[PDB]
Amino acid sequence: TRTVSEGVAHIHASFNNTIVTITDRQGNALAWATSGGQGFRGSRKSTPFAAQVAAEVAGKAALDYGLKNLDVLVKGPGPGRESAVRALGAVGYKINSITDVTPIPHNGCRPPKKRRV
Amino acid sequence: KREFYEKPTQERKRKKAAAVK
Amino acid sequence: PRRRVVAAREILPDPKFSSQTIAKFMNHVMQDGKKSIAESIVYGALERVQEKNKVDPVEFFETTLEKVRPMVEVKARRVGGATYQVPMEVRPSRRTALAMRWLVDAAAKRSEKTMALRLAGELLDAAEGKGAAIKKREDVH
RNA sequence: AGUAUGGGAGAGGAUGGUAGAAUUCCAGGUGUAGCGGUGAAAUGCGUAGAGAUCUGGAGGAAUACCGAUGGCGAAGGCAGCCAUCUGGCCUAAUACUGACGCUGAGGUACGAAAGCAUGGGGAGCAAACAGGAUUAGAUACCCUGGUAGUCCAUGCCGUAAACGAUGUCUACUAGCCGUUGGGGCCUUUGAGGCUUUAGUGGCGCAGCUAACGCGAUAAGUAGACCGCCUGGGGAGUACGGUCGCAAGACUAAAACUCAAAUGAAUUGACGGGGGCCCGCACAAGCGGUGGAGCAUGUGGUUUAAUUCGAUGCAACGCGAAGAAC
Ligand SMILES: [Mg+2]
Ligand SMILES: [Mg+2]
Ligand SMILES: [Mg+2]
Ligand SMILES: [Mg+2]
Ligand SMILES: [Mg+2]
Ligand SMILES: [Mg+2]
Ligand SMILES: [Mg+2]
Repeated sequence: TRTVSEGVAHIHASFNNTIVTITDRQGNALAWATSGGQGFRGSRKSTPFAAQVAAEVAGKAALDYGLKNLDVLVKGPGPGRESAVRALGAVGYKINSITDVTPIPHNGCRPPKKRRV
Repeated sequence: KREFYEKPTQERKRKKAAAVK
Repeated sequence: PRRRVVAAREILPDPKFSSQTIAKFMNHVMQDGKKSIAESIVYGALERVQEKNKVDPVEFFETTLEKVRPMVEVKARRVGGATYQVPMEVRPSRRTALAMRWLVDAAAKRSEKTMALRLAGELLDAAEGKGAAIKKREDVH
């Protein structure tokens, strides 16, 4: 395998779904996992319970590269944002730095209207 | 996130009035 | 209750051995207010166990009971539609109650001539490490 | 009331240049089975290679924190940074002209958004439109796409809950607590403290008011001038007239009909409005029903009749503590 052993983590967080992606510092992807692969298929994906499952599945996939140095970067609000951290701590990975990399727009485009119902 | 074109004036003023007391 | 806490009920010890644990075990075995048949079952099981190895019955009973006792149990706590299985600590009374219940029903599942004989057999099997009562107790799950 | 001198603050206005973040698109690296979306789903996207991440470009709009009880402007309104031009305001007293002032029917200027005309631009959002859900029905709220429009330059339109629902100017009339721009005094001994102006806020005496409330920023006490009202609907409507490319804008009745329409406050009731408390109501334990056979009551169907009542909890082993005559 690659045996780079320095793959960082990209835990994308959303209200509807949970996206997990682990890649090297350069950005060439190694492995990824989401709630949809596990078979939830609906609002159950929005629940935080599938987030740690997808994260630990991505960790099992990363076991092939034998990587154990992590940098966690999260984007977006919603439940399941922190469950991936507990997952990657339970599997036994070492994490170098922990921070939020959510993007804030500086006077971006006009957002959509508010939902009345 | 959403659009509020001028209603932040209302919300800021009322939150201020609450914070005064 | 919502306003006041209720104290636990006091159980008189058994007449033969003056042990409260044996009394609670007989109360757990008893059904439909038939205390006499449960007493006969428990006493026959105790005597049959004592005759195999001449040991004072109450101490052996306590030692074989504590070995099958659990310490933690799972709570169903729904948060956002997920099960959220979680371990909980509970006081020794709740744990010894479940221990007695598991011992009783595992003894009932056995096939023997009478209830006393199968109870003594399950007691010996759980004491030596091959019974089904100890298999019922799963801490990892 | 105004002029000259020396200082201060400010998203006041017009023109030009320039910067970052974020969204979309165009390729490229690795990787690739679901992604998107909902109270639940589906329309939609993807093995051509989805979604996530990294690197380089293109274009459009707005300036995250600072931001505030701010500030400026006659009002509408004005917020990234820099340059040019320009208006008003505050502040110290020295000199100056000596009533040169207030208001103002007609008139004139400015005037949110939407809309209209000409020529460009178009990232995101999104009238009209299409598709999928829910509903007895959905024409709408919900979701997926999306054209005018939102942007720029030159013009038109002149309407808003254009509100402080309070016309402009002047003088007087208890206090307490904050803030913005200046000046003076005390020990600038230290961002300190005390007084004088010009703005902007919160209570409150007298007084006013039907009440709510206003109360030196009056809705108090007085003066100058203008506009506007005379029960509700018809109706800001018809006709006429002026303006406008159009949409329409302004001025503005009557016939008829009713005996009411209204403002503030009080007591109940209700709320798919908010908090606190209690109950074998939830939590724990034991034993049942729902499945089988039979007894009994009810609903339906049949018959000549299957006598009549009781009908969510609070009717159904109920009237009936007992129909072979
Ligand atoms: Mg005038
Ligand atoms: Mg006039
Ligand atoms: Mg008007
Ligand atoms: Mg008016
Ligand atoms: Mg007052
Ligand atoms: Mg008209
Ligand atoms: Mg009856």
